[PDB]
Amino acid sequence: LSLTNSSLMPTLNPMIQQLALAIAASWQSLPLKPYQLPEDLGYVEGRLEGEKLVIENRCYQTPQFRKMHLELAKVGKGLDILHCVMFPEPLYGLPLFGCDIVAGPGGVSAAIADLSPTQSDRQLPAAYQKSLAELGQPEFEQQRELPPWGEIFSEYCLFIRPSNVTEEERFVQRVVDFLQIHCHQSIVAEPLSEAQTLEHRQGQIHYCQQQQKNDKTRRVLEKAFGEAWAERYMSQVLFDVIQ
Ligand SMILES: C=CC1=C(C)C(=O)N/C1=C\C1=NC(=C\c2[nH]c(/C=C3\NC(=O)C(C)=C3C=C)c(C)c2CCC(=O)O)/C(CCC(=O)O)=C1C
Repeated sequence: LSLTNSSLMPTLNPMIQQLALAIAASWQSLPLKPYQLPEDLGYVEGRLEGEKLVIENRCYQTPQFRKMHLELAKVGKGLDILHCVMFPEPLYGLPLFGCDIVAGPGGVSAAIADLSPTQSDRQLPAAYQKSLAELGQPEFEQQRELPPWGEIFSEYCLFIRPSNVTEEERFVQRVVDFLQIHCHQSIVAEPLSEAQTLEHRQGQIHYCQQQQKNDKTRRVLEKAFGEAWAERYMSQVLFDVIQ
């Protein structure tokens, strides 16, 4: 998590760098253990007929978080991506933290962040609702509408094109705030029942199945590695469906 040894970090959009730093700082002092991705993946690069895709991966776990995945990527020289998901252990019923940032030479094109529900009523837990509301309604000039598969995201989901540095900073701070709420709730939550655990597991399964419908991610992977590789990557590395 010291991103000191990342080859991509120095080269990424500044908002991405600040978000990577913030995620790493959130995780750094937790009771981390490694999480081995398929084929013990770390760095990977590929090219077919166009630009090369370069990816760096970090992945951990804790008793409360099944899988804590930070991925940085770059397509060619211009397109930078940050992907992060904290997948909860269903036993504790925590929501899913996620963020996705896409940037090119013109700046950040997409900034998405959420604490996504796993309950069958599609609501966040009561404590999360309360803490999130207390942050106030952020102002962003260039909101983007989620695609249909994005029904999985909460009412607090951010999906914007930042308009200026002030908005970039506001977005990062809201992610810092989401992480602070999430980490705190993770120590105050225990534990639910076998029926509740099963409910939460289903919510996480559904989240991953829906995330796999993102053709924007899929096309980037396919253009560098092909259809079969992209399908394996999306279903096994990014959005693994638990059992
Ligand atoms: C918590 C949410 C969340 C998580 C965790 C997550 O992984 N994605 C999430 C959301 C989300 N992503 C989106 C977009 C894009 N994502 C990529 C690429 C990659 N994203 C990666 O994570 C990897 C690994 C990529 C490639 C290697 C590109 C290129 C775009 C288009 C950017 C643009 O339009 O300006 C959209 C909008 C979808 C739409 O408009 O139809 C949503 C909603």
